[PDB]
Amino acid sequence: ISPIFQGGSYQLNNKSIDISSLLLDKLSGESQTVVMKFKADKPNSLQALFGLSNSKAGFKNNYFSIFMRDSGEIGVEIRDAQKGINYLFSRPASLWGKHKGQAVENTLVFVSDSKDKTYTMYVNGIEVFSETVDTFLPISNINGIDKATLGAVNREGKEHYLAKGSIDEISLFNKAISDQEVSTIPLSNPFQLIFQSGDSTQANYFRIPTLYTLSSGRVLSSIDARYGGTHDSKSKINIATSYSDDNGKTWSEPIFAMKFNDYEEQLVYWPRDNKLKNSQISGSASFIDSSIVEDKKSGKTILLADVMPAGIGNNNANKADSGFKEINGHYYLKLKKNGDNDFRYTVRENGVVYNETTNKPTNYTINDKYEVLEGGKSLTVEQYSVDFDSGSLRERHNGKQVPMNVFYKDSLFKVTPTNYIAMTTSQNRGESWEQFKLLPPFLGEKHNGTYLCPGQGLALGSSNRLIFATYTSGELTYLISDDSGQTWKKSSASIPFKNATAEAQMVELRDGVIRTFFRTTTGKIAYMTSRDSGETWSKVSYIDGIQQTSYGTQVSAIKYSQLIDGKEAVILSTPNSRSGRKGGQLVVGLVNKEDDSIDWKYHYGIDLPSYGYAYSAITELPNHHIGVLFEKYDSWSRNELHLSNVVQYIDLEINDLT
Ligand SMILES: O=S(=O)(O)[C@]1(CNC2CCCCC2)C[C@@H](O)[C@@H](O)C1
Repeated sequence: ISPIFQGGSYQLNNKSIDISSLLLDKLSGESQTVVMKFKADKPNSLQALFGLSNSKAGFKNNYFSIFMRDSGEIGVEIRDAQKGINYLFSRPASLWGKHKGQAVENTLVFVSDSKDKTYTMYVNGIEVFSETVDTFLPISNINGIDKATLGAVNREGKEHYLAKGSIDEISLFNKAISDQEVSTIPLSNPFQLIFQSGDSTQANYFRIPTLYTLSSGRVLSSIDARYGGTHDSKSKINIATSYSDDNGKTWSEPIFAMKFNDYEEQLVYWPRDNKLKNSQISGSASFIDSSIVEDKKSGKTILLADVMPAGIGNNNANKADSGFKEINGHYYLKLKKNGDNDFRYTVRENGVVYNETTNKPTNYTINDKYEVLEGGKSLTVEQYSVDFDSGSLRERHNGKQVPMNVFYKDSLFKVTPTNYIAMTTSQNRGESWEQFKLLPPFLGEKHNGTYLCPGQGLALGSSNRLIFATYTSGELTYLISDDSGQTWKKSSASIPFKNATAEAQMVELRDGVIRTFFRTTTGKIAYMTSRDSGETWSKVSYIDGIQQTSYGTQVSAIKYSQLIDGKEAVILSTPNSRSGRKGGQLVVGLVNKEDDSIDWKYHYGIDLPSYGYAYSAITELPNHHIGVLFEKYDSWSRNELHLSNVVQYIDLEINDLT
């Protein structure tokens, strides 16, 4: 089908453009598609890009509009007072503003389908909403429509929602074009997706990106594949990985590094309305917050993540219990059997389940996958699925049997309801991952596990030392291994906050000198330095010139391999904002060789100050470009929960930064 109207290069400079004569009498039938390529790098707070309205006195509420906000939100209104219909559909964080100093051409496709009674919006190749209604209102069947407008809506003769931006191309069709047809429309995206809705994970949501450049040149990424909306644990979340062998140009279909199967991997559209949006999968085990390092010694890749038993997250984890029992200098995983009121069991060497009241082995063992065996025979549990068919969240058995795991709700033997850290390794650079092992507790029997800092671990350049930053109340707790992650020791570093989410990332400034940058509750990013490969740590200082919110956001950090302005360089990625998670920046600092202080010299705005930027991952690609995988939305805001395909990847060169 050919367009019934096509036009382009319209400048919207706070003055609408009337295209009624060109468009109105071409509109026919009850189904329409609008295709629009547009730029808006300095949008007004709220502005219409396109409008069809009744401009007459008395009919102010009779119009169709496609509108955007300076927050990045896109949406439509479809309104007809006579019909008693006022439809508004939208999604936050759907737009790009600028990339590498140039306004981004967004590609918008809106489909109004009378046959299916469905309105669907795509932006930059991503479906941001699809809504079916009982009473369909065709966009050009609004009573008394007499104006077609760009850059405003004509209401009662006056310009409402005046726009600043440009419409490079606009086309309309008297048909609802298929999803297939939509896929053929060319895009001008400044970004790519590594993980995405409908991929191999079957998670509709993702959070907590990581990136790490391996010695082979392979670039590896990990992520929370989150099934029950974007909620932190408790939920169902797996850890997924993908890699690129061509400097980030293309990426492998994701596989899992850590997964549980007590609940089905379901691609679910999580409700965003105020009544149901806090619906949360409450009986599933999960993993959350991963971190990657490569070991030069063995060549193995190592990935850690937090582990949460069924129904457990940070909010309800038992804080006074590691989940392990100390018996003769060694730590053993505690287990509670169905029916008991105490944890009367432990898991000893070779997975033998021991009875603590009788100090005798049982006929039960735990295999490498933390699954329960009786007499060497695999026990099973029935898997759960979730649905909203009854109007609220339901979690129910689905008929399928899966191996019984001690992290599950339905297991005969269950671990302590608290948080743990696990580790897995890969011997083929992310092509497959081993079964995960639990790390031991580092701060005693009666202290819950520390929390992994998402992102990268640190491999020291001049030794075989590996360090993973973690945090808990009152300190950073660095985990240190000198034997390829076979054994770990802690190095504690006090910080001046209680109960902070002190997400920390490290860079090696020079041989044995580690600077750690971390999130606080002060509105400023902090740092500390070690000069002995992580054995001891300095007092805490703070970075000026960057602002965060009171609650803070993860900061990612790397040491760049090449000199910049003749100096060693570190690069930080963070939102720069005191208001919310937005205003994403890369900040380039040069190291003063005389005292290791850093002059934060260059700031690169990832996109508009008002557009979303939350958790982030950066890595120096093998060709010396910079890869950034980041949450392009406000992942703190309760208005921006459960958005799909907002974790995005871009490629930058150093010259773009400076
Ligand atoms: O120096 S490493 O710690 O081994 C690392 C890799 N640097 C290479 C060497 C220079 C070319 C590309 C990046 C930096 C971390 O951010 C990880 O991506 C791993």
